Amino acid sequence: KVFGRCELAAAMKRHGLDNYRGYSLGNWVCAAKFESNFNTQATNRNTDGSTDYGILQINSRWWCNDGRTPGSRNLCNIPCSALLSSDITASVNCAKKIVSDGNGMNAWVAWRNRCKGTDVQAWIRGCRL
Ligand SMILES: CC(=O)N[C@@H]1[C@@H](O)[C@H](O[C@@H]2O[C@H](CO)[C@@H](O[C@@H]3O[C@H](CO)[C@@H](O)[C@H](O)[C@H]3NC(C)=O)[C@H](O)[C@H]2NC(C)=O)[C@@H](CO)O[C@H]1O
Ligand SMILES: [Cl-]
Ligand SMILES: [Cl-]
Ligand SMILES: [Cl-]
Ligand code: NA
Repeated sequence: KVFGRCELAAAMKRHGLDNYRGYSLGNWVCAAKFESNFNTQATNRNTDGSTDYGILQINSRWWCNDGRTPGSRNLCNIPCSALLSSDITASVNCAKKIVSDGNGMNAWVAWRNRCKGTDVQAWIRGCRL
């Protein structure tokens, strides 16, 4: 599923991400745009052999099991394929664990390079929330 901007903002708010660990909703929408272009089916391969999955590009080296990343962890205890669903519950629940692990949203490279320090509130302008 390819979400609309305000459609995704409303889904993330319903799942408890607005101000989760101090990160306003615009931060999460901005990260999703630049990680995946709002596409739940996005996948990308890393140099080390791991793969990033879903709307928030969660990495199989640490967070999910895809059966082909040897010596990796599965800290969210889920198959990586679950992160590609049109239902974002699994991606959101895992993201809550990631952002609590010490580095906040710096775990998302595109957030650090394209969202951090910008006016992220603009990503939710005009949305009925
Ligand atoms: C969205 C996504 O998958 N991002 C990936 C990053 O999570 C990943 O960064 C590394 O993540 C792990 C786990 O969060 C980091 O380990 C943690 O580091 C903190 C700070 O030192 C420490 O408090 C935690 O104890 C420690 N947890 C564990 C289980 O070890 C690790 O430091 C991160 N590494 C770097 C260079 O930032 C990166 C790198 O694999 O990939 C992203 O895609
Ligand atoms: Cl915001
Ligand atoms: Cl959903
Ligand atoms: Cl933080
Ligand atoms: Na893994």
